[PDB]
Amino acid sequence: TYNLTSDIDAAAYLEELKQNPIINNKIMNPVGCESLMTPVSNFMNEKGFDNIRYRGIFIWDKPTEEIPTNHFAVVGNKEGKDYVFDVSAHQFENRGMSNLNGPLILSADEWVCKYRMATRRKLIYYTDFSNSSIAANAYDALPRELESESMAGKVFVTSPRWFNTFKK
Amino acid sequence: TYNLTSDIDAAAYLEELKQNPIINNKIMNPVGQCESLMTPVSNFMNEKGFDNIRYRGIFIWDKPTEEIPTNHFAVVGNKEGKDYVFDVSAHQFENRGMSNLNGPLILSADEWVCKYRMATRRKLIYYTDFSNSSIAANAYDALPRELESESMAGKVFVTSPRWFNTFKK
Repeated sequence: TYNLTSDIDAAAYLEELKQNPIINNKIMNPVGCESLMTPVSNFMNEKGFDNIRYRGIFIWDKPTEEIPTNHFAVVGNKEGKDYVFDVSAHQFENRGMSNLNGPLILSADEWVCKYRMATRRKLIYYTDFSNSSIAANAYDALPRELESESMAGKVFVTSPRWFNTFKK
Repeated sequence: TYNLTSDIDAAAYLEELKQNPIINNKIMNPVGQCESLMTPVSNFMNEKGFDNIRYRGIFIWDKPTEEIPTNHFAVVGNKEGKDYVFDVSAHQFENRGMSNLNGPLILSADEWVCKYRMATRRKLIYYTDFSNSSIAANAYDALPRELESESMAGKVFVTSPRWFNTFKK
């Protein structure tokens, strides 16, 4: 399924982003993510996106999982519509989300669809923040109990059946 | 990308539909079947306890000057509060520009939207749901029609590509 929107010229944005070796390094070897928020954000700001936010994401495989998987994307508005630059989405390509096979630059709706349709069993939710280090703190990679998590401010991309069973 | 939801046991619904030889035939040969499929699928869903059954008429437009848009039909029903779309002839588009549509679909409403949205980069896709199947077939017929004179009232947009936003003047 497609990775780059034609709502904006994502193809050309991606070309430009790859000329930043901090970014390109990850686009080629997407493992290990936060450090992208800044250069991606800066890029977007130069291209005229505004209301730039940092999206912290958790991916939960099971209720009893000890540390959820985190992930980050940057969101920005261009002519009234939200877009998500998630240039390291494809670190999930070989982790059960093979539909995430390259960097994403998508409308907000397309991005949600991309993740939703990549998996049936994983619980995926996010929060958008004004500050990237607040995002990294709230969606950190430390042990966390799903039963003790506040769903306040969490936006669900999926809700697997186990998770509704789990909530009770 | 998955074709059957795990929100309900779409795998078992699919298999039961495929147990009916008339429906099996149309799923194996889906081109042009979606209209005739509405009633039998609807009857199945009704029997399986879905309510508020509607008939979804769909246009897919390639460009503004296209003489006749491509049409399609699916059936919507509610099961324990949530809408599910049975679209068992979606794979008619597989070898026609929408290769991500590679089998029959029984999905949540939102899943069904994502499937279509992400299957094309630049087709305009929109639909309307009707209580009556023959009204749906009429509304979304395959007769000559100009995009420019379509009312957008009551259309629900799966896509709204850049070119269409422009076309809107």
